[PDB]
Parts: sequence; structure tokens; C-alpha cells
Amino acid sequence: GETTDGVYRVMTRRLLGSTQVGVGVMQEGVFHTMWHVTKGAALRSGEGRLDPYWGDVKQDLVSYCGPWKLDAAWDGLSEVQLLAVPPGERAKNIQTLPGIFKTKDGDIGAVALDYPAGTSGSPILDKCGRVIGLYGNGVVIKNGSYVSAITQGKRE
Amino acid sequence: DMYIERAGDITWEKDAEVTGNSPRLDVALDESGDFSLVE
Ligand SMILES: Cc1nc(-c2ccc(C)c3ncccc23)c[nH]1
Repeated sequence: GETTDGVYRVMTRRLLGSTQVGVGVMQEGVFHTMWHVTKGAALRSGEGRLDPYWGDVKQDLVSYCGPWKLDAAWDGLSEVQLLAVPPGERAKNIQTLPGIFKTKDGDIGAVALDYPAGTSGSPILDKCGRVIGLYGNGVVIKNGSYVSAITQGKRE
Repeated sequence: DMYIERAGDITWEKDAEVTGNSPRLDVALDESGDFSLVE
């Protein structure tokens, strides 16, 4: 299959037409997405097959063909770009200064950008173009708007 | 079957659209991986 580094759409034909269920990142031969996108199911790339390798429903992350590769982190200071890939529209970089998810276990970056659920898995990047997390698991605020965690895995 | 299609390179793009705020939010994470507002 297509193993080229970059951002990808995740599609299904299980509904009407072809429907975009989410997005992911190919890096070092590994596909990274959010667990709620695939539910751990295998994926096609042409006539090539991608099998899950690693996942955790709590982190809401899953990796295909290998272990989680993405180990960059928000520095807690600088702005970032959501490389948003919405259903039926072109990849578009959107720059923002993360807010904070304050949890009993620690502080997490959060990005206040609203997009259709099919955008889940779009990468978040630092000034050097490194993926510091994935967009699409978070919360609905006072306003009715959506705030996402910057969800990052652990590299071993 | 779900399938993947490439949508672009992973690149910082200088002079991109700058938007969204930066809220500090009190949240809880459940065993099912769903965030919620602690208040
Ligand atoms: C069932 C489920 N839907 C999501 C979800 C992901 C991403 C975005 C941008 C969303 N926006 C509004 C509502 C839900 C969203 C998480 N889990």
C-alpha cells in the first residue's frame, strides 16, 4: 500500500456514499489515529492491509503496522497549527494558542477549534512541523462550542 | 472495510489563518476515554 509520510483521510462505504469518519498521520511506516474513528478495525490502502498494533480506549489512540512513533510535546508557551482535514474539503492549517485541560492527573493542552466529527485525528504541529498530538477528543463548553485535548501517545 | 486516502504533507505553513481562543477548563477523564467539565 501507500506508506508515504503525511496526513490521510479515513473513509467508510458502510453508510450512504463514501463517508469520512476521521483522519490520521503516517510516520515511519506507522498509521496513527484516534480509537473512536476505527474502533480498532483494520484499514485498506489500495490492495494493502493495515492491522492494529497498539491501542488504548482511555488515551483514545490506536497505531497500525507498528508502535506509536510521535513523541513531540506542546511547550506550554508557543502557538500551534491544527492541520485540519474536514470531510470533502482540502487540508487547511489553522494557527492558535492552546488553552488547558486541568485534570486530577495533570494539565493537557486544548485547542478551541470547531469542526465536523469527521475531522477527528487531524494532527497538531509545532513550529518545526513535528506532530505534538491529535485533535478530536474533548468537551463542549458554556457557549456550545467544542474544545479538543492535544492527545499524544507514549513512544517506547 | 475502512480505507485511507492521502490529504497532504505535515508542514508548518507560514501566514495561515489565526483564530480560536485559549480557555483554562476543569475536566475529568472517565474509563471510556470521554472528557467532561468538572465544575
Ligand atoms: C461520538 C464522538 N464524536 C466526537 C467528536 C469528535 C470531533 C469533533 C470536532 C466533534 N465535534 C462535535 C461533536 C463531537 C465531536 C467524539 N466522539
